[PDB]
Amino acid sequence: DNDNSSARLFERSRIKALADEREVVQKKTFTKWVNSHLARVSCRITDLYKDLRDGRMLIKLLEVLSGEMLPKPTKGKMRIHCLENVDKALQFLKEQRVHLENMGSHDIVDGNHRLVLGLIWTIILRFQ
Amino acid sequence: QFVPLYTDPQEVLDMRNKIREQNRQDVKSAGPQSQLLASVI
Amino acid sequence: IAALVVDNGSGMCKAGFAGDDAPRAVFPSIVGRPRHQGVMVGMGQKDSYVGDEAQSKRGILTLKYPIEHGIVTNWDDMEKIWHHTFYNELRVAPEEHPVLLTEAPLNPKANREKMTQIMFETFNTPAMYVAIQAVLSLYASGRTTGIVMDSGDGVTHTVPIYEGYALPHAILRLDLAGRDLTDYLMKILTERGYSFTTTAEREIVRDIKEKLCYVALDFEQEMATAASSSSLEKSYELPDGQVITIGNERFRCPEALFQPSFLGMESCGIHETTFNSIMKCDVDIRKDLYANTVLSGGTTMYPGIADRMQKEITALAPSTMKIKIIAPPERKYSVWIGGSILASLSTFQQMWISKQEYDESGPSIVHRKCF
Amino acid sequence: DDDIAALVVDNGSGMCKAGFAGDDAPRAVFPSIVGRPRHQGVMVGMGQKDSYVGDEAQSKRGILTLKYPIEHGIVTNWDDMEKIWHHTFYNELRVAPEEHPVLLTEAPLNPKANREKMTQIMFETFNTPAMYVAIQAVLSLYASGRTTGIVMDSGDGVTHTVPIYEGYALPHAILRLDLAGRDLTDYLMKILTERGYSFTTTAEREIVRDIKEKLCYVALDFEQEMATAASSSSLEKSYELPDGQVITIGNERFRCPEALFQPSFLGMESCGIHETTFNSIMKCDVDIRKDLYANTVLSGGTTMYPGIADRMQKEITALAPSTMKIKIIAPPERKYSVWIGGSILASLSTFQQMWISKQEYDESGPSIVHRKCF
Ligand SMILES: Nc1ncnc2c1ncn2[C@@H]1O[C@H](COP(=O)(O)OP(=O)(O)O)[C@@H](O)[C@H]1O
Ligand SMILES: Nc1ncnc2c1ncn2[C@@H]1O[C@H](COP(=O)(O)OP(=O)(O)O)[C@@H](O)[C@H]1O
Repeated sequence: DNDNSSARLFERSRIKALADEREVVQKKTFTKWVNSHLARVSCRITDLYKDLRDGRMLIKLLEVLSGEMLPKPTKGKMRIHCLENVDKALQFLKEQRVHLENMGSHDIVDGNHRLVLGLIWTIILRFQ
Repeated sequence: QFVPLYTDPQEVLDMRNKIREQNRQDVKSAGPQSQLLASVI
Repeated sequence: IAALVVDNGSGMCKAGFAGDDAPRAVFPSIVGRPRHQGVMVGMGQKDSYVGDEAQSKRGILTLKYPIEHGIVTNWDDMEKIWHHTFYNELRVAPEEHPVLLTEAPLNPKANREKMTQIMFETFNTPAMYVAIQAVLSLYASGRTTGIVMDSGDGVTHTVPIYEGYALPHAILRLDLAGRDLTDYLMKILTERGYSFTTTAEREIVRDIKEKLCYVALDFEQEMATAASSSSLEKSYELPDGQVITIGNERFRCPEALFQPSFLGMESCGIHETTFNSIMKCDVDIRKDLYANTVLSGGTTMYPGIADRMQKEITALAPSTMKIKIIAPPERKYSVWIGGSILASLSTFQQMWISKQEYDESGPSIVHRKCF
Repeated sequence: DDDIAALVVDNGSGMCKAGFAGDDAPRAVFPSIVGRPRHQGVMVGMGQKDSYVGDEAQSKRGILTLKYPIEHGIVTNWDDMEKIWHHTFYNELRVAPEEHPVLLTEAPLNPKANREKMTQIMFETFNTPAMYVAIQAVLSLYASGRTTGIVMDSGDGVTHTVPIYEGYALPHAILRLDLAGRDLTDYLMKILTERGYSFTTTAEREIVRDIKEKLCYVALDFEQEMATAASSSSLEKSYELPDGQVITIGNERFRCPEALFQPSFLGMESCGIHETTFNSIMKCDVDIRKDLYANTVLSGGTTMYPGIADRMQKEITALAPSTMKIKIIAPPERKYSVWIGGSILASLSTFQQMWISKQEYDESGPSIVHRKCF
């Protein structure tokens, strides 16, 4: 088990760190990029994972970037209404030839870090 | 024909020693960033 | 800019940047699709689940493997793994970086040509290269001469390397995978009274095999001790909360590696395959080959495999010969590490397949550019 | 030795069959159920009967709850199995168990404790001089009379495919599927709800089984038959309940057995029986496959649906390469075939060497069964 212990230590040290500084850098960079465009409608985000759960912030970001006007989000605070808002945002992204896989409403709502970061990166890279 | 004619195995050994030294030190360093994201900062 | 190293064996995918010690992303190579009808209006719409996100919701998916025995059976799925690797995990632009890919020794040429065509046409990579895994294992090990046996989920292969040269004579490719061991483990767990049929239950059986297995030094005393007493018994908790006891089978599933007669195959064991690959080489180089045996791959992570391999090779080898078995504690990722080293050499930058060279030569450039 | 004939007992999940060696047909065939009363008992002087087993458990099923001792080929309750064996030996055949040896059949892939407990029960209580345990699908090939072939046995508990070439069986190509007529009866009971008929008790399950055995068939083309059933009413048939009520099964007749070929109707992820047979064929070596293509043998009571052979042949032909010739061998006596094979195995002069003696059991405990048999 000593060999397995050394291997497990390698897993929980090296790969953890080599990911972890990368997403904590990219989170700040993406937050700055989104907040710069979102200043025109006078809306700020202070944490990337919490603010994208409602789906209205992503709708406003696509509102600023796209140039035309998206459908209304549902005026409700339930989980299913958040799923509606995120699904509407993903539908609008799908209509503009943007390729997304392993992307769903429940993934954004539940707060998966790497999938939210991948969605933001795809919007940055392909839409602008 | 695959390997270049003039090369050093000691170069490969020194290179893997340089990588393993950084593994031992465990210095934190982020990955490369795109130039498009370099523009926004 | 630093290149990308993408190790793609069957079952798991590893990805990272060049010049780094460890890969950034490690995730299984599974693509699942929902089989049950959805009745709740307003949920998320997902046609396919890729990678680790697929393995969380195993209860409503039919798991499938795009790579079988080192061969990509489904290319549309392989595109999904590659795209999820590039955009969701690494979140890097594919056209900004060159990429490095790994494969088994003996494969059809159509696999190499299709990887080159997909890697150039779809992702618009500026450069790419295809490297053999087992040679990269020796770069990770740190010796210019030795024989390496890479056994992973999908494939097992032995190659000897002398002075950085890969001898095509003694390359042996055995189709004794860890997935075959998982299927044998299911078949022998049927005897105790436990039945696993679905692919999610196959993943549970794989977790059982990884957590609770070992290789005995001698099989007969282990069987006699298992029959005599109940000291060699362990318990495992299923995801539904049911406790199962394995007992005898813990040293029976990996023993199929050394004796393939349990699985019904005709090929010899891994020790005999390594010995035969050693015998195929020249007489005067057998010294370094016997003294520098290297183990690699996730299949060789069972406890006690190194001592058993040393004993089995020593029995076959001449008595005057020194036998040494090298097993690094981090050998499972060693292949990727070798690739990173090969990606960071100054003289390797001359070896990249440029985009315009591919435009001139077609997909057949890969055969003349890389080994 | 000459006049003494070993008893042959076929023991499936649904029904139990028993007879003497050297006979073409079993003497006693009866369902394997054990029923117990549930209501009040108010008439004094009628006598006390704690348990009902066998055919006369079926006759008084109105006031009984019915339990199956064998589920999916596994003996869950052993006391009821002892009841069934005692009723077989004494009431049905009227033979002393000490006089003759006993031959038993079982599924290929079963837990070890089932075999050990079978050996322990047949030596310790019934006191038999010898006993042997064999596989049902192997005995089906004995009944067929050919050296080579692939046997697909489908009973009430389990379906299994074994290939045999030149008297040699391949253990790695043996396939087991937990999809039998038991689940088909449950599926028919589920799909009869949408026409307004409700069967819930264990007594009504026998009525549903009778409806399945009388008014079911396998369509050669599923979609065309569904279109025909939607277009016209010529496919409808009428059945009479024991209380005189009349029901019309209609569309369901070809939908209940269709779950054999498409298990997704039951929520199962497994493949169909045709795909299971094809996969069992391709798990063997290259050379024998042609012979395994030419001698596919059907067996068991589940394969008694009309039109099963044509659909199976069509599906296998679609899966197999076109240059091979595919035929399906289904004798009219395929419900009893296993038992016939047992008798053929029990009367051989060579097989007298292979009996498990009582002295060997006394020396080796119940673990002797794995070393012998198969
Ligand atoms: N800790 C462990 N102990 C024993 N076996 C393991 C362990 N981890 C993984 N394996 C086996 O190794 C296989 C993974 O091999 P891997 O090195 O990922 O192959 P590749 O990288 O070529 O895809 C798994 O299928 C599993 O059966
Ligand atoms: N004539 C028939 N037509 C269609 N199906 C039948 C017929 N007779 C029996 N069956 C099915 O077969 C089952 C009985 O199978 P059986 O031969 O008793 O299996 P085993 O003997 O292996 O237990 C019944 O439950 C029923 O579903």
